[PDB]
Amino acid sequence: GQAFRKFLPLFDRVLVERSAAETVTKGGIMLPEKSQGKVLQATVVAVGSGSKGKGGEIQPVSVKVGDKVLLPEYGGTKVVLDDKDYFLFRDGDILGKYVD
Amino acid sequence: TTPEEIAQVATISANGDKEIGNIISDAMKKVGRKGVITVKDGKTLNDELEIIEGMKFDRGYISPYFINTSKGQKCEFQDAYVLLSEKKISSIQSIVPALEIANAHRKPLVIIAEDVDGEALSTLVLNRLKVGLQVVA
Repeated sequence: GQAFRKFLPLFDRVLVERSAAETVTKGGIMLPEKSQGKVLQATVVAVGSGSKGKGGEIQPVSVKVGDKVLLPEYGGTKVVLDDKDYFLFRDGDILGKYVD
Repeated sequence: TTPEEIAQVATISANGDKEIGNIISDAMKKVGRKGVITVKDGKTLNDELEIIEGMKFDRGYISPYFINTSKGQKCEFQDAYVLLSEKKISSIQSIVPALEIANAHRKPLVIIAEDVDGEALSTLVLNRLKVGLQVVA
């Protein structure tokens, strides 16, 4: 399980950081902070060792550090690392990843 | 036939007041013999005649942040776009494209609607204050 800055998720949880919100539109129209909701696009920065549901060895998570993923609407857990914000999800909660 | 007869009728009916007849004749000349003439009390000592041309309605700007003249706390735009909406404008998606078109064409935008709710109004004030985009609601 690839770690992060003095942190390591346990079991299948994955720690990600949400992408920056869109401040302006294409034509230059700027949006207020209270708008635009929450960003569902994130980058995987930490992955746990894996689940233990299957007997024997450990099954690693499908994602890896450095993947761009689409988060679900709800289910994350707020974590504070070096005064910055990260979100801990489960492995199966991730909707999909942007292959590129 | 002549406006002099109109002035004479108005003078006779006003207990022989020449000024009232002249004022009524001028109003009829400038708005038509079958126009809309209203009478209201005045705070001054003399009768006054004022003509409202074009379109004018008794609804001012919602937030006093679009003022760009400050001589009379008023907002003037020349060659402006107009967006008329039957329903309230509240969503971001219901106001952004109009602002995009106005900014691309570099023309001020008047937004006449029933009301502008929190999100769209906040966007309008933010864009007016920071970018300086010409807009009014």
